[PDB]
Amino acid sequence: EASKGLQVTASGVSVQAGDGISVAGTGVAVKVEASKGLQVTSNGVGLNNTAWIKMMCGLHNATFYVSDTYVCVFFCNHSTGCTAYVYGRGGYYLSMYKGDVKLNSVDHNEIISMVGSGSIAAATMVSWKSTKAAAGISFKYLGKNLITSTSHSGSVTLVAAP
Amino acid sequence: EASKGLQVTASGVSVQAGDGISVAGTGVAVKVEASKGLQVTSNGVGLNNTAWIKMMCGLHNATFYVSDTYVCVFFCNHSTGCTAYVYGRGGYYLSMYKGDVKLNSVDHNEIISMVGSGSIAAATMVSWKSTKAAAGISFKYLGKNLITSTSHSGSVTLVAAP
Amino acid sequence: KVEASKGLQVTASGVSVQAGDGISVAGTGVAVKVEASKGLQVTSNGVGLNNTAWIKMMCGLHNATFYVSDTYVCVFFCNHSTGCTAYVYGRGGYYLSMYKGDVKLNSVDHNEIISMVGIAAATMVSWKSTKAAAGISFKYLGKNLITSTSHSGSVTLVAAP
Ligand SMILES: [N+]
Repeated sequence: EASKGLQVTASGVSVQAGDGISVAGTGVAVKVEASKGLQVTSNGVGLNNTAWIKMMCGLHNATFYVSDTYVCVFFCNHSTGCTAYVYGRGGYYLSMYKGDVKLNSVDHNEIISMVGSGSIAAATMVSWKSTKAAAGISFKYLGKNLITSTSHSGSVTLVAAP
Repeated sequence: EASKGLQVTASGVSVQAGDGISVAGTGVAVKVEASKGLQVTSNGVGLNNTAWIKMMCGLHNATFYVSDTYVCVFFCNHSTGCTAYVYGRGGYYLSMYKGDVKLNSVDHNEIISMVGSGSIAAATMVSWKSTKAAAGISFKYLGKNLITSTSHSGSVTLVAAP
Repeated sequence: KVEASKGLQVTASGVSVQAGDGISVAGTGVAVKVEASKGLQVTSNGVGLNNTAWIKMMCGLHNATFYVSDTYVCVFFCNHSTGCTAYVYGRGGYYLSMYKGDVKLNSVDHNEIISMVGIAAATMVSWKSTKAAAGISFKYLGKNLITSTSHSGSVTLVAAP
């Protein structure tokens, strides 16, 4: 007869799926939970290409984020507003100029930066004294780079942490 | 005949558990290794909520760390002492002032920071010339933020990297 | 003789477990199959992250297509415009020096650096007209805050995982 891991029903003998496992006519497979950073293909189980977002939200204890080709931002609500930790992507960094980082269309307050040559400075922590991060709120920013004078003007919306 | 994936005892045919798999009367499940960043629920396999710690320890090749609601820090022992890489959490950052970062009650020797307006500065690397990181000793710090002038005097105990 | 259903298959060798995505089936039993290049491992203790998964995470963070890593520094390179810009993290207590001749890609000196302030530690480094590619050289000087050690290193670029 059948015992551990197998079961008998009207359909005959089958493999009984437990936690992390799917059983179908396509075989016994690993089941990955959506939004927890893994994928599974015919090559096997692995990290997906956005697992790093969950990691950075954990790092900063952020509850909302944005990510596009040129910047990502991890927002923490505290006191009367929000402070976010910024990482450049694709070669870009985030401008620290007065009008260049808006949350819910509100201009930022204090920024902490890293420093380049001349007047170059890259925003790494950005705060809004009286504006909160929330899902669906707009984030409008200007990114810059060190090769050309091109400014990247992006408008995206906040997403809840995974 | 029962063949690959199955095993036979006097009690019948069962699924044989290989690496990463557990088999019980309740079925075939994924087995995750405790300290390696994954979890398994009825919803499937995923990263757990502290996998980011392993990632950051790997990033800096750190052997000890701390994490609380205000800050996390990753320590590398080298020469006669140690150097730590600092990340703010929850919107906070670490004061870089002379008496504001202690390891085992010893004041730091050197700090590298990111810079804000006026005297605002956030510690990003902190070094002690002759104090070693080890599990069970205290890290004391002053957390601050960009919205209010409130400070948090914190104390958190070092833990071995996972 | 047999009435087999989901998860099982029957061949001339008998009834066996049918392997789907993420599963391997052998005489040693049913095991998890990890995609070895995507940061996971499987041992007798179970499935977990391997010790280079952090590199995949950091390439994702910066959308980098090449990197270097040694025990003193890691760098994540993004090709854009006519050149390359890289994001820099210290390792082992070290940091990347920001002097003019201290950071070369394919033997070419950088054009711009962004840094943290101490002493200064480079966090972003850029080359106007040099591209990142696998196998080319990254030559740098690493420093630390305890001693005056000058680590002159040369390391080779690796394709992002
Ligand atoms: N990470």
